[PDB]
Amino acid sequence: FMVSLPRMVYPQPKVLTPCRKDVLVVTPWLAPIVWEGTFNIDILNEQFRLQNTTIGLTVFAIKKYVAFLKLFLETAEKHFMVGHRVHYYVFTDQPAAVPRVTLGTGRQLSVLEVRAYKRWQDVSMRRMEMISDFCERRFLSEVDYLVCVDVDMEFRDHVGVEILTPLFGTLHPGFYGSSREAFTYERRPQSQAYIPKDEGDFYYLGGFFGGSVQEVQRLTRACHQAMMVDQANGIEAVWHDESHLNKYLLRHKPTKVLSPEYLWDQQLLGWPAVLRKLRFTAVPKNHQAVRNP
Ligand SMILES: O=c1ccn([C@@H]2O[C@H](COP(=O)(O)OP(=O)(O)O)[C@@H](O)[C@H]2O)c(=O)[nH]1
Ligand SMILES: OC[C@H]1O[C@@H](O)[C@H](O)[C@@H](O)[C@H]1O
Ligand SMILES: OC[C@H]1O[C@@H](O)[C@H](O)[C@@H](O)[C@H]1O
Ligand SMILES: [Mn+2]
Repeated sequence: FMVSLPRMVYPQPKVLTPCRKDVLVVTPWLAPIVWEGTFNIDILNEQFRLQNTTIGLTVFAIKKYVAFLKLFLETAEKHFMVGHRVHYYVFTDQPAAVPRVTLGTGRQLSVLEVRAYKRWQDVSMRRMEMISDFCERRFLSEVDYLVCVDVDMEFRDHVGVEILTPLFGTLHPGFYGSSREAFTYERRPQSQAYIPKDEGDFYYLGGFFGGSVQEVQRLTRACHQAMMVDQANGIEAVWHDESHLNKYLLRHKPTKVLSPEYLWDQQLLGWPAVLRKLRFTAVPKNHQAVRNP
């Protein structure tokens, strides 16, 4: 049950004036595409605070990637869901390496110890199993929504309740202007992740997705099961869990899509005029050095 909103004074939405004319702000299945200028965060904050919403944020910091946690968490404190209840879940093979970050009121952090796999591919792919294992009791009792992100990142601007919905993905910043045949979906029919050249709405990122706990448990269980079928068939998808996530979101359309505001790489892609804000961005790193002992 939802109580009434209070009286609020804010600018009138004008029907014959779009918020953004330069971008698609709604998918063909009527899911909002979240860009700056499309939402009044005061109305959304009211709606979600009246529900006492709790948001879980999952982040994996395995092996050398524990070095990214200090900046990730300190910037999360400045920018992620401030004013709302937040539960961080840090999955790591090194609990003693998790930095002591000071948190705002109504925010908590739990450290979940997990095993480390040797190959970066497996570390990244096995997040789906691990998230689904933890949905299956812990998340269901503790949070309303789960946001599942890469750790090699920092928040630079607001990331708030505008993203929350039963199921969301995020447009990969390398592909948002690309035609679908250029998307790097898995193209081998022998893989569970296979998408034909004439299918596909968007190219979503493996590094930022989420939803209600029920929908995120569905997605992560389905992706884990599909990866297991591929492993048994001796095939590993071209972009690993990202490829499986794209297949899942093609067949189970998300109820919001985040614009590339929400996962950008300024070093590789700069700051185009269509991005009014860069909210969550890649930390530069050396793949070969950071992924291997
Ligand atoms: O040795 C590793 C490799 C990967 N990851 C986790 O897997 C995510 C995806 O890997 P990565 O960020 O290397 O992929 P990229 O964004 O560089 O393509 C990382 O953010 C970490 O959460 C990890 O913790 N340790
Ligand atoms: O083509 C898909 C790939 O795009 C690259 O830019 C990115 O580094 C990869 O992680 C993967 O998403
Ligand atoms: O190579 C697979 C990786 O691709 C990246 O683009 C994505 O942000 C990571 O989360 C992981 O899915
Ligand atoms: Mn990453």
